[PDB]
Amino acid sequence: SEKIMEIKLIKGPKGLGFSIAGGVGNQHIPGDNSIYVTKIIEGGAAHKDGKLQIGDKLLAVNNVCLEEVTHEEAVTALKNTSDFVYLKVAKPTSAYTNFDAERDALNIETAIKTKGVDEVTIVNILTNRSNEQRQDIAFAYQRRTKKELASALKSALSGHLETVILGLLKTPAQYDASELKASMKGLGTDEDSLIEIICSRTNQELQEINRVYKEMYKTDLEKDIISDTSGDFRKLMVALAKGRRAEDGSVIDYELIDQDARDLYDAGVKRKGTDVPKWISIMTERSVPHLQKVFDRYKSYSPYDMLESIRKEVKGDLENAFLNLVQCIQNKPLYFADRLYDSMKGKGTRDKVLIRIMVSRSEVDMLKIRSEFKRKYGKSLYYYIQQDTKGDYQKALLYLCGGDD
Amino acid sequence: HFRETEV
Ligand SMILES: [Ca+2]
Ligand SMILES: [Ca+2]
Ligand SMILES: [Ca+2]
Ligand SMILES: [Ca+2]
Repeated sequence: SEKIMEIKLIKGPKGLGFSIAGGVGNQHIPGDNSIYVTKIIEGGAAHKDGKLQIGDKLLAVNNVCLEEVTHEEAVTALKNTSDFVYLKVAKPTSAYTNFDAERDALNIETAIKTKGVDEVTIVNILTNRSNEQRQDIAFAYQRRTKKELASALKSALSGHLETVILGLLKTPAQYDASELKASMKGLGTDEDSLIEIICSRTNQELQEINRVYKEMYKTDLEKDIISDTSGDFRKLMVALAKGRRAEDGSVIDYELIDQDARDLYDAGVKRKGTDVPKWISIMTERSVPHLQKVFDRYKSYSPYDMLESIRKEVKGDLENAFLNLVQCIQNKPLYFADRLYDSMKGKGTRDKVLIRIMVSRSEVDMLKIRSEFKRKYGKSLYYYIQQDTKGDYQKALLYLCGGDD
Repeated sequence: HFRETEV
């Protein structure tokens, strides 16, 4: 829990003395609509009070809640207050200019051209920038050298470190599209990786993957899935990859929650065999909060919970996919914490899984993954990465982890 | 372009 703080100010002749960014339709951080303090005006009320800081998140001012408001709504609320201003703020636990992007591109070029390659500098920069900032770096690099940064780094780097850095240079949709393409390489597929991506990505993420996949490979993702999978496993993967799950409605449909729970029990544990199309329809079409409540209501009817019912009712790839999907519905950060543990726990390392999760979740929910990991396994994700990887490859992964717990 | 506003 981030620290929530109360700050009271007197509105001065020149206002409150700070600047805000963020808001619905004006995100200061990708995927985050919150209002953020971005400047403290010297001599103003905020500065003389001393508590408010850059990076603080505004939760409310007087009678106005500032969560999920547009930028203009926040401005109007903050400019039309009483003289007595009571701010509710949340403390954290970037001001990235073109100068920063150009300097990064220039320093990366120097690191590439250095004899023996200065991998340390390359890692220090790229693993400590957001995906959008890396995109800015890649465009600045191309403008300066007339060469693609990814191609230059492919030649300068090797091993698992090259895999990390080149994956970070792709947009989220490009990275997932190329990982899905790689998973379907050859007869059939790496079902584990296909399952991991298709079961964990949201509607919005899948919609962008579907578009970028077609642009990169000149074929639909759905057609490639169909060509390399079969049976009920194919049906489940195809249904999920469409990214047409019901969106989180504000109204909870309790009658449907009960009927879905009965239908899941009637389709499996209650009867000989399993009505797999019924399971597919319910678990791919209902919203995630709805299904969380369905899986709890299911326990009212069934002698086993949903995960145990899946193990007893189906087998093979279909069982694996359903088990991964239900974990993603119930607790996705815990799901990735478990896959990370499994990638490192035994002899060697499943670097393909370790790299993909660290690259793809570093900007999504890495803090929640780290929290679930430490709570379950007693040691930090940082520690397990330290014990299973070495050198600059380790340093890159540790930066994507973001810290020790 | 993103908006930043002084208050
Ligand atoms: Ca080196
Ligand atoms: Ca190479
Ligand atoms: Ca049965
Ligand atoms: Ca190991």
